[PDB]
Amino acid sequence: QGLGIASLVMTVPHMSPTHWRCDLALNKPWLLNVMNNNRGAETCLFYRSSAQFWLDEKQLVEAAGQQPECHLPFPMHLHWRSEIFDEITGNRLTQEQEYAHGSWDGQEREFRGFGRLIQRDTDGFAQVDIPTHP
Amino acid sequence: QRRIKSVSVSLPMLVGPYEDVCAQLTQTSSSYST
Repeated sequence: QGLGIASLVMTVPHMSPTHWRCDLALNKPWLLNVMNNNRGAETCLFYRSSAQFWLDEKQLVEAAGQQPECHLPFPMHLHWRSEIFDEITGNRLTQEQEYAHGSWDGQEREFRGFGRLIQRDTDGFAQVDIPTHP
Repeated sequence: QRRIKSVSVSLPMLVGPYEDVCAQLTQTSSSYST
């Protein structure tokens, strides 16, 4: 799945078809995914696999015909998106991030960051009077 | 000089578990009058 949490995978070499899987795990567990205060602050928090980001990168790399040297031999799994919703007014704030050239120490065997980081953001509005200009 | 001793074949393929692919090869003729 590249999901950073596994699925069951099997072959039954009896018939010509043989393979089967179960996606037992829908999300990686143990990630603090909602923050709230009873005053009226609340959040939806979102998280994504480095292997998935790299698949997007590799897709673009080969669209450029470039050579893959994004050396990062591990699917770390990382923050992707968050929404903050105002419990009172029902407006909200959208913020999202992306990153490229995940990086690794081939001698010390350790993480070395990303080559590039990107952020985007808008509110969402209870309001068309506000056109966002993201 | 060169003469054929033996031959074998290999097929990059996918096969059913118990699928016995069926095919055959034959020689029509050969040089050097063998």
